[PDB]
Amino acid sequence: DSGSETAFREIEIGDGFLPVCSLGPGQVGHLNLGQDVSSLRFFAICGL
Amino acid sequence: GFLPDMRAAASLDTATFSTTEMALALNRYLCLAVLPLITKCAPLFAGTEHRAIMVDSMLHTVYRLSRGRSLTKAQRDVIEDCLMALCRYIRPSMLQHLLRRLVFDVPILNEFAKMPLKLLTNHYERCWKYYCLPTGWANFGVTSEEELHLTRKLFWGIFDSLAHKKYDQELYRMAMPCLCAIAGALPPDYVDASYSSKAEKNFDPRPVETLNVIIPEKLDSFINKFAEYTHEKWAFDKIQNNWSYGENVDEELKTHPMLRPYKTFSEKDKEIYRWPIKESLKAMIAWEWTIEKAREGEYNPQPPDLSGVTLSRELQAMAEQLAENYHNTWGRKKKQELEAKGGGTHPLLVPYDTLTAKEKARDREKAQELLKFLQMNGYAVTRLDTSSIEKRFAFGFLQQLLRWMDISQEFIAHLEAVVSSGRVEKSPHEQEIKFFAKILLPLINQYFTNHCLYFLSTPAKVLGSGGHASNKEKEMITSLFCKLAALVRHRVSLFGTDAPAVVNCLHILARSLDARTVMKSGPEIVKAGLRSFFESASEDIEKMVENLRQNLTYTTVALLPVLTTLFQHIAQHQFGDDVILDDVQVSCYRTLCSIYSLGTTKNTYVEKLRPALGECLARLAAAMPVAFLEPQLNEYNACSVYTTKSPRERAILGLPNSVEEMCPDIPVLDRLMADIGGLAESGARYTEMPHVIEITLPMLCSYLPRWWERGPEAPPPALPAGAPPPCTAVTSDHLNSLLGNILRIIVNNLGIDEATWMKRLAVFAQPIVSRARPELLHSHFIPTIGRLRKRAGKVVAEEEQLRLEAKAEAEEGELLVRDEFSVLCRDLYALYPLLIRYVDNNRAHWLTEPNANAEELFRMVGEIFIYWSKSHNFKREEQNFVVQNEINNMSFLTADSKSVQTSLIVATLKKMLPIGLNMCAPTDQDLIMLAKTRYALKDTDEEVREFLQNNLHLQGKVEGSPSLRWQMALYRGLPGREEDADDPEKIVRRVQEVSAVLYHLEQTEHP
Repeated sequence: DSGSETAFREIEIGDGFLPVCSLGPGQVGHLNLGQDVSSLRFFAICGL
Repeated sequence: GFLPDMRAAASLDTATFSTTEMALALNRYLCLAVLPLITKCAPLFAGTEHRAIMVDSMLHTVYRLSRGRSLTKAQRDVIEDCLMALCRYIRPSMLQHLLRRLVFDVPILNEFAKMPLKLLTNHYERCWKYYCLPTGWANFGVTSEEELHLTRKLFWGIFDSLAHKKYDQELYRMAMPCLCAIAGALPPDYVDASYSSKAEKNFDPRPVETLNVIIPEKLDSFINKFAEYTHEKWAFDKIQNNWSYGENVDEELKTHPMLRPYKTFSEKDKEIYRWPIKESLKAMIAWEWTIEKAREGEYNPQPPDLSGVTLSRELQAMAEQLAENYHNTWGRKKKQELEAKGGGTHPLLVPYDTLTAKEKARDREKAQELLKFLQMNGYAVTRLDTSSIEKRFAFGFLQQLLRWMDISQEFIAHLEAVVSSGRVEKSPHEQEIKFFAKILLPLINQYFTNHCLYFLSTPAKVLGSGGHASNKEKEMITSLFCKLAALVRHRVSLFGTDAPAVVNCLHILARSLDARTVMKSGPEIVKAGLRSFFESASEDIEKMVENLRQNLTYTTVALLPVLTTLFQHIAQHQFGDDVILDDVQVSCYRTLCSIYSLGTTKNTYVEKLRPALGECLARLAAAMPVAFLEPQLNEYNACSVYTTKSPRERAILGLPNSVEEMCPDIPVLDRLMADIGGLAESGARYTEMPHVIEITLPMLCSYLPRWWERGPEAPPPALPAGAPPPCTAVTSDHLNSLLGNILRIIVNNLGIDEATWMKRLAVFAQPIVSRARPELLHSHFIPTIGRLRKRAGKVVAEEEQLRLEAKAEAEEGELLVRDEFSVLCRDLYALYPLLIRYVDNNRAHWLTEPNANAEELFRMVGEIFIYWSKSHNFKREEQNFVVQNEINNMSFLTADSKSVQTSLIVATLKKMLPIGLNMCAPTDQDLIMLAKTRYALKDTDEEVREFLQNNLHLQGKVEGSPSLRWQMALYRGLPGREEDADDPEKIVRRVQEVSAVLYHLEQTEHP
């Protein structure tokens, strides 16, 4: 709303971080952690 | 010790003991030792919910100490500061008793009543989400029904008290924030259970006089039967409570001590328990309620009397009035004993419509039981219909605004009459005028600002936290808007001091309005008034255009901004088809012809007002639902007047059966394109032709987007709907040409000093520059930016020469090149937003497939950023230009639609940075860092190229790291990438450019 690019900031490192996804009833979704850049899409846009 | 001693002081407050020497000693002791400690510990006073019990009494005694007499103003200030600091760090949960006790003194509006309103406004400003939002605010929770009722009553009490009281500058100024805070806190759609307005009245409940009037005894067979049946049902309550009836007096038996069967039941209690029933029935018949016996007939009661069944609403309302009579009689008989002391009041000594249901339950149950006893036997008693929508707070508030509005129109008509004939100072309604001006306008302004979302929401589309507003509310809001429009139509000259407030309120009320539901099945009076509003506005615009060749001040001050915001809101909410039609269509079309007829005029007035008209007609084009231009296909459009009306109805509306004839002044859309392209090719300057740039360019930039989606280029989702030819046949080539023409104009006119409208033209073209053809880069981006960089480098060279020479002439030349840098900043800030749009739109394609033109533009903007970073003159003149023209606002707008200095880095080294970053191989990063080290040693461009040539072998190895493994894999897997980039010359060029980019970027971050 304020225009900040980053969703969050100043996050403490602590123990660490892990990818996570939660889905409701009747909802399907594909998760690509990035095992292969060939299957990884939109990587070269921002991530790379 | 502390609390007992301050109890003692609050008790000695009495005027008899107020002058006692040790009473003043206690006052000084408290105000000098105890109270400051409480203020200091107030931040820690937070929470304490567990100990709120003492906190309550402690709040009460601090308030009573502030209320104490025989106290110095300094001591009063200390106690008030303690109250304020305490309430600042206290959960709103335990503050209900304080507010309830304050309700006695809040609407008195005495001298001593000012600090209560200050505390109330601070409390409600702190707790805003606690009342409006049903969601619990933190762990404090949500407002209670009693709290919402209390704040409603307090709001209305201040409203009425301050309306009746004569104007006082101090009272008005300090009390209006309190009313604004209460209005913001109270939800618009609150529906109190006891919405009926008693309109009466410390608290002295007057009973009903019924002993003087003779009580009819024609229904004594019912009166005595019910009198004994009350005691019989009491015995039934005992047996349901599982207690038998006792014969003799006994304290262990909570049941009636002489409750005996009718065989052994003495009549001494029977002939004395009937009196309450007598009182109730006598009061019932004393009120206008005639009772008729429709029927004619007639130790535990076999027939059961209950109260859990439903009953008619009006009869239950009469029973509610009788329960109110019960409660107020109880209050009178209690306050007769309580008034002997003169200090304090019973906790339940509140009006019946004010008390909550839990304490109402006893009287309500008694009344309902008596009513059921009437109902089953069949006694017909005969002598309002308020719905929940009427019970809503917004409905009553709007009704009050309409009432004070008719009063306002009356006394402003009187003001106009007296100012026209001489000058009358002492107006008979001066208090009303000052109230309506000073407090009423800020109140509605703030209330509508904080509850704009609620009124704008529809039942189908829940827009905001609030669900929706009723259609009747949505039409009274429009009626109020049009009525204040009617007032400002003539009386703008009057109350010129308050005129800014009037126009701000008009701007606010132009929003949060569903004009769609206003027109569709809306009230005829409101619709006709609003239609007459557009008609009057159009005739006024005609009056101004004829005058250019009181209305002048009215138009410029109020009509153009407010009604321009009107079209802006219409375009935002897609009201064009619903609002602009029939007579509204005719009026806005006439406004368009009048506003375009001013092209011939070239006087100072039209030149200075031309930007305002440009904004207004841009809004006309945005909100206008028919293709005024390219009118050969206007028949296909349903919203056109020709389509809506039959030929005869067109004749009666004034249509000459020729769409082109009403406005031949504006040529066709195609012609526009030809004219603007020709002017761009000839390089016509802003001074050479102001009218086209200031007027027709808004036509293009607002016409093309709105009708592009419904045009042939964007296929309609509904094929049957799109089967008729589109009314507007614009394609992507139209917009492209328009943008090119605009840019051609920008590149042609760049040395014109004080070309202020460059920035506004950039603003209007900022939406239209997107959805652009890819070839526009090589068309008109690299050449313009290259010419700009040549100019910037020339001025930087002059600055460098002028700083290497040292003299007063050098300082004067430094000032001159500072002015030159300022005009450079103006031009570059004008050019950048369209560049930002273009690079954002085309970035993904450029990253996926490399583009040499994009790389050249990257080098160009990089060199420009190098110039800006190295030149302090550029930075300071950018600061001056930003602060002078408020271009920081425009920069933020561009940023959010993609700091003060960030316009020089987002367009050079932030958005387009990856374009230049991808040229270098992932294995050249070693050379890039080494070049950065050279820059850290401050080595020139040729010299860093030399070290790249010597240390080309210092490059990384693909085998060196797995990161480099997959990075090189991706780099060679890029489709547009080739092996020709391995040339050492290309490597050193790209490494030097990227390294300089990064070095100067980090220098900008930290010198």
